Amino acid sequence: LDIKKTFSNRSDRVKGIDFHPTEPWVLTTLYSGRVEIWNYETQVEVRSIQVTETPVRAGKFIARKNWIIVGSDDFRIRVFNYNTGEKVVDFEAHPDYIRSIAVHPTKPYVLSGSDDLTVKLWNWENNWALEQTFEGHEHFVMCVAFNPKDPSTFASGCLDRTVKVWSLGQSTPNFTLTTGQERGVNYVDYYPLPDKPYMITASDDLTIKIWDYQTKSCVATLEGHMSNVSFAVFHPTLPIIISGSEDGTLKIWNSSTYKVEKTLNVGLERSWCIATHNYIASGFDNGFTVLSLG
Amino acid sequence: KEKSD
Repeated sequence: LDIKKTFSNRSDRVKGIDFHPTEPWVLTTLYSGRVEIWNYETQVEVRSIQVTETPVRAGKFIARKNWIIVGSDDFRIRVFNYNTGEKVVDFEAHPDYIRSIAVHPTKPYVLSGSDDLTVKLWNWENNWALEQTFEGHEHFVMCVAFNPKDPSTFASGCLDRTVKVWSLGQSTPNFTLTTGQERGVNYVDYYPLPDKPYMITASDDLTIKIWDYQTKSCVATLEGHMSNVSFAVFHPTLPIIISGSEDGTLKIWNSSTYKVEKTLNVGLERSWCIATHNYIASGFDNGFTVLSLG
Repeated sequence: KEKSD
């Protein structure tokens, strides 16, 4: 763990962030309605768009289509071609805020999680048709993520203090995880490797929890953040967990011992979002930062 | 609302 500072820049509050898989680019989506795509090696903006006047809380690359997809508090999903800058689709996806967007790794599917208490599946090869609504949660759906080892299933994290895991094509959850994080679930992520059936959740109750999704048990609890924990993720290649919080810090936890290894206060106020490519990137109140670990 | 920031 030699943490090197690749590229930071100040901006309005960064609510979403994503790495491009083949280009050295980071996408940020801002509370001001702007999105930015930065080449973090050369430190030049590849493209910027004033998408709306409302916060844009969710954004992802869809690399195989040369798109970004974003979702904003104006209720709308929009898709832009990052090479030409042109908007390719623009539709009202939910009658409320869009918190989270996930892209299926091999099929033309996108999920959106909303304050309307639902997750919705859209198919871009079927004219962006609504293919299914997953109803069940009792509060805002804050995060949605496919299972990378089985993307026919996905998890939703919700302020109703639960995580629900669903199968595409089925109306009810495969199971519902009672987190015990009584201030709600802000984020949910899968561990990517096949040796552990692990998921991780972050909460305003200052805890981070690891879950065995076969037995539905809590494997460990990571404590130490001083304020709401906005996200927690497994690193794809390093045996570490990365979290960020409104206490202004990133924390890197040992993924074997579940103990904190490093606490980074990057000086940009509250942390809100995370991406991993050993690059990681995080979005904050006052900008973003791209960090190399090895 | 709840999580507006």
